[PDB]
Amino acid sequence: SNAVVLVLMKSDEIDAIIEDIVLKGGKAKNPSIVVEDKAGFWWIKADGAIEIDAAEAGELLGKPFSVYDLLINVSSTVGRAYTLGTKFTITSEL
Repeated sequence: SNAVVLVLMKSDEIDAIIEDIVLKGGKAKNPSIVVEDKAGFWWIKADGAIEIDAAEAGELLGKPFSVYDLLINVSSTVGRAYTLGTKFTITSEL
């Protein structure tokens, strides 16, 4: 039902940034966003439109990382993920 989640493979640093970056950000237009962290798994869940990228994975291995990383981390693609050459995004309604 609309509900959509964003899932990454980071964690740790997120609960910190999700908090100072999303806690409030997901508190304005966002009704209430959850923040999951699994030692190398940044799983966040929102009820609108969440953003996500893969460039970082490139600075890490610097190869298909853009996607090989989005594919392994976007596993929670639920509402698919519109890509943007360098960054993609997962949402629900059009």
